[PDB]
Amino acid sequence: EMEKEFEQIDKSGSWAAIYQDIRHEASDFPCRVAKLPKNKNRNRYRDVSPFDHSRIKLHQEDNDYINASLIKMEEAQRSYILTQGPLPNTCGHFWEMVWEQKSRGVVMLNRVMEKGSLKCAQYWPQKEEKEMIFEDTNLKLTLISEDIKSYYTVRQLELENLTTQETREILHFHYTTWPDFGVPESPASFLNFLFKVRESGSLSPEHGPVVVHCSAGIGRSGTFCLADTCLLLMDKRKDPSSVDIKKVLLEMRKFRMGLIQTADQLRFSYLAVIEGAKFIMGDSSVQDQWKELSHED
Ligand SMILES: O=P(O)(O)C(F)(F)c1ccc(CCCCc2ccc(C(F)(F)P(=O)(O)O)cc2)cc1
Repeated sequence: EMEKEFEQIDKSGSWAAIYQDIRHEASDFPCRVAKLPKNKNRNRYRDVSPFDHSRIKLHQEDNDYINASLIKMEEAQRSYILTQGPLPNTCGHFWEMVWEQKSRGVVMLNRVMEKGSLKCAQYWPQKEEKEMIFEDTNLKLTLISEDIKSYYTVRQLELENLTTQETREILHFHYTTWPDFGVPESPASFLNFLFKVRESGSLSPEHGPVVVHCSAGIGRSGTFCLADTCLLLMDKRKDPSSVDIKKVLLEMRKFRMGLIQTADQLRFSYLAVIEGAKFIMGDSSVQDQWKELSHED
């Protein structure tokens, strides 16, 4: 069973060794476009770039580049777009991507300001009477409402293509207490949040891929997507213990570099998937238990 393996690794203190094996076996593909001198100011970090083969292209004749990758999980039957936290000059690009890809939801796992340094730009309106307009991409964003919780906030936003005047409702899921290179507080808090995104219907195949991002778009976002995909797999092959988390992660890194940034986030991923498995195979009360333990109120 999954628990026995998790316990064996914990006992021998091998999480750092497993994580290191992952970095060494991980795919390596070119990122030429990301490295073009003209795209230098479109990347938040120097050594974090989307692979050329899976990068998301903007539908604009000028510069189609944005630091975002399309993670397509064939067997699990789900796609996610992982991107960095928008910079002061790429907020228009960010929303242009949401529109063109037809995304229904956006998942933010970092904070605009963490420990002083600006870890991300304020790309969505904080007050309803203050809509935002992105002149470069000709888009309008309005805060329709928001439900604030102890560790996460869900916002309803209206995105409008000012060119065609078409309107779309975007759901914003902001996890506010997940530190850089850190982990969520308990599997219950994480899963409670993950299931909030699921039930909203934002991850449905009827919509474009959900856009997920943290600061660099690989650590926290990698953890969120790995857990979701694994819970998806062990509900599909109805033989959960066959799902090899390490292999799933390596499959994901084929689409974007450095997913999961610490040995501890890897361990958490196992903890979250194991705890989440309870639901996937029977228990229809553990969800309330998670909401209970999460202390979202
Ligand atoms: O000479 P200097 O020291 O100034 C420097 F240039 F070498 C220099 C270059 C690059 C970096 C930052 C590298 C990316 C960090 C990053 C990765 C992951 C996460 C996250 F894991 F946290 P995530 O959850 O947002 O993905 C956040 C940030 C630092 C310093």
